[PDB]
Amino acid sequence: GKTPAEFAKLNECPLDPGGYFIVKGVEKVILIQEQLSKNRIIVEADRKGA
Amino acid sequence: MLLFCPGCGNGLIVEEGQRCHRFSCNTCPYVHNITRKVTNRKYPKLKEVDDVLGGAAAWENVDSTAESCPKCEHPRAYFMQLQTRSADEPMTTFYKCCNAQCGHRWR
Amino acid sequence: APIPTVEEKWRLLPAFLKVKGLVKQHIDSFNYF
Amino acid sequence: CRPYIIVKKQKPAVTNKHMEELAQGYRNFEDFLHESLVEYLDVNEENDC
Amino acid sequence: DDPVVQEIDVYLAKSLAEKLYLFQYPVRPASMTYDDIPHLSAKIKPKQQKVELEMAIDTLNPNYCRSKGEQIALNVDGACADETSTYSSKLMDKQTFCSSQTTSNTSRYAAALYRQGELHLTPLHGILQLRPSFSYLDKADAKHREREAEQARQRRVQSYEFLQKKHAEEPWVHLHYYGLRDSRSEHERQYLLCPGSSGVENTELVKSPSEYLMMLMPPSQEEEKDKPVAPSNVLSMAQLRTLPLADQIKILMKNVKVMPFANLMSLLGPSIDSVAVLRGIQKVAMLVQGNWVVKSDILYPKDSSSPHSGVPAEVLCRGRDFVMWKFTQSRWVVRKEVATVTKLCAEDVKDFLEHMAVVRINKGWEFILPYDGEFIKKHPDVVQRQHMLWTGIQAKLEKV
Ligand SMILES: [Zn+2]
Repeated sequence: GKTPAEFAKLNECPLDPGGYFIVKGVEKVILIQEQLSKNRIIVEADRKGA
Repeated sequence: MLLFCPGCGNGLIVEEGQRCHRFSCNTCPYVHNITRKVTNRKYPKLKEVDDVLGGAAAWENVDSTAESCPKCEHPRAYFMQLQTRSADEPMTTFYKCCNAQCGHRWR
Repeated sequence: APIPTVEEKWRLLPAFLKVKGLVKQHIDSFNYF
Repeated sequence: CRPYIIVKKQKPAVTNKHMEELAQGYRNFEDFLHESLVEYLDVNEENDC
Repeated sequence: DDPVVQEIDVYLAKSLAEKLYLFQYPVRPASMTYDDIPHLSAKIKPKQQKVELEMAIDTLNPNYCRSKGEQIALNVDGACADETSTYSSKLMDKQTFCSSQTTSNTSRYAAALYRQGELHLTPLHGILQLRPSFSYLDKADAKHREREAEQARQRRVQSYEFLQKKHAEEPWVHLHYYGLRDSRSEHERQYLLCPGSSGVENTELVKSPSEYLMMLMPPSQEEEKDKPVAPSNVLSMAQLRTLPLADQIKILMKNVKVMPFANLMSLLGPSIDSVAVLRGIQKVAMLVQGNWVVKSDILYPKDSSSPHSGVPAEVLCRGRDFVMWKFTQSRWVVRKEVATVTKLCAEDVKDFLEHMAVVRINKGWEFILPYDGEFIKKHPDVVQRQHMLWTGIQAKLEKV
């Protein structure tokens, strides 16, 4: 909620995207993961073809 | 095709223990002795007969008429047809020519 | 006949970007948490 | 998800008057959502569109 | 689509509301009914409704394998005990059925009896599903086996034998039976037809469709944890009932900067008094060239500062009032250099011009929207009020 005028006092860039953490001085980003849905019927052909 | 006992609702079996065979359950004493015909089956299964006549087997199948190729037409390939899978599916035909060093054979 | 074209459809995109869109997923998820 | 403009009987739901209103500031995006002018679509649902 | 035929009426019979049951046999074709075979015994429990129905079986008929039946009876019943036997003879004389409940609540199901020109409805007391039971094999197995030979936290609630014991608590009830062939069935059938006048205006069913939709789609949230202060933009086209009209005008003039009078009655709608809104408007706007513009202080509260990425400064509305007075004095302001008069940075001047003016090439800035017939609305008095109020504000502003 700060305006750029106040951003200037904190030594931050108004254009900065944010959304990361600062831990011991380094900026860390928790990336988006990807995975299959649960509770779904899957029909699959075995390595033997069954 | 399958039958179920009306008395208890289970698959029945055929057995003989008297003058005539009978359709019988096994958890309830229901018996229905068979006395007429039925006209349907489970469609049995035996594998691909390919080389039982391979090569030049019994020459009783010599035939006269044959088709011809659209390109070359030397005197040696009389006609043929065969079948695909089972009782109630279509029957395929291929027309194949062979002298040497190619891979021609039509469908 | 030429079906008439809404020339300003694209103006919806800046409107959408004002509340959602870029980098807002991380912040919304953390806020909910 | 993705937003799309709804179409009925070969005319888009949105109209130049809505765009003029949005430019002037009378309405915002969520107004388009509530008046059934646009809607989100998921991968599974847009299989049927 | 006009009506064609058979505008049949419907009536509700409460005679058997707690007395009707619906049995069904998933394993039996509907063409093979049970009425032919005599029934012998039945049991029921009132709570957790379940039944045990005992069915006689023909033995004289040839399809009964007598040898197999004797073997089964020997396997299940004592060789010569016969004191408490599942069957009286040395062959099975009966087979048993057991019931399974389908759904806990049956309020939305009803049994309808058709009749010429009329339908008679009745609520069901329950629905049950009947299957043949194979427990005699278990009894035979048990007989074969008997012939062969600071406590921790309780978790007995979830155990099956708990429920078995709880069901066993309920005492059994024995029932008499009458088949469909008995005239007793037809006699009892009379109770479905509820008596009364054919045409009656029901006292209930007063809810209009809006109330019905409200009733069967209850609001998702009974009470919200926060109040809609709405400092930022919110749903606008819906005139929120919780939002008083004065604040409606406030937020609307905060969103759109300059706006003629007509669009106000266009947006609020004709339901609101057109005279009362004048009050809010004069608290929140003034006629430049016959069109309202929002105060500077509404956009610039006294506790704020220049938010734009140019030069921070103390909140100075006076520049906005100055350019606004210039717009009142002339149709369009040629002065690029308003900064020379009011001493802000050029970017602030351009921002101030942006809200209410548009650029014309080599011709300065022009008021964004044109003049109007301000006298059509019969308030020249408020026009004069604004006029000498602006005379006073100009006198104040002339100090700098
Ligand atoms: Zn059986």
